[PDB]
Amino acid sequence: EFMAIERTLSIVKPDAVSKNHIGEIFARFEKAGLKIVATKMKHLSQADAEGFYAEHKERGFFGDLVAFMTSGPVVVSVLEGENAVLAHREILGATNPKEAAPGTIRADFAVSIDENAAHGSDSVASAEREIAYFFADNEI
Amino acid sequence: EFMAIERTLSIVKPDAVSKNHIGEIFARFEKAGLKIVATKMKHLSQADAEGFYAEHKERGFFGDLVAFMTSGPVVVSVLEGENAVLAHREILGATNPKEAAPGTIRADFAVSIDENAAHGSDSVASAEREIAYFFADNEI
Repeated sequence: EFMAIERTLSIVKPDAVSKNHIGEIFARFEKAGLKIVATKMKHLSQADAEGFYAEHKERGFFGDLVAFMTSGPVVVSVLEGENAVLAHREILGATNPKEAAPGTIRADFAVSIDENAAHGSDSVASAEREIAYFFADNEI
Repeated sequence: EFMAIERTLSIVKPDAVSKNHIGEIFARFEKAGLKIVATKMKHLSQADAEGFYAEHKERGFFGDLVAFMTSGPVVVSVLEGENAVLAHREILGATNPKEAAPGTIRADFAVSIDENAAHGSDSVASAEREIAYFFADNEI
């Protein structure tokens, strides 16, 4: 092979979970060569959401963020493949559905940046943190 | 509504998990009106498999069954919708891929009855048992 095989965290956010887009979104991962090496549907508690987005507790958007990310069940998943992080974010599209490319998850399943269907790790380093927060290594 | 809303257990068996058909299979559930109200990828231990298929421990096929169902990771999921049990089994098709209808999961993702891509509860009563074996009720 050619690119390092990486692991990245996926969260199908509550909007997309309530609109039954899990399989569809999953399929797009799989189609693009990413493998699902862990996954679980979870109802986040406030403490769950806060702890995960701890890095932004002092931020303006934090409160609304936490309320949304706990408004309904999410699916957290670990994807794995060559160049996983960057290639995940390419399937998702820009964080803002307005700015996102055609045929991306953010373009087809999300309307606003407040509720953008999916979370992807933006870095290998954060992917390591973000993955370790939701999954024991045994669980993968 | 018209039919009782039921809950049924889904296992994407290891063949289909290794061939990256989760999203695709999930999508077919969702498309057909079934909602995923719980799910997790799990590597079954022998004791896991045996305990779940306990009803057939004295059967000829049991050993091969257990070895397959523990040969790779599976996804266990709880589906919910009107007439969930019977409508699940309709999307899956006949347990035997040979006898299964076009456009069913067993037809498109499975070759033999030994490795038939997916498990579905065949009854409301078993669905209650099968669901309670893999999921705490909190978890749903």
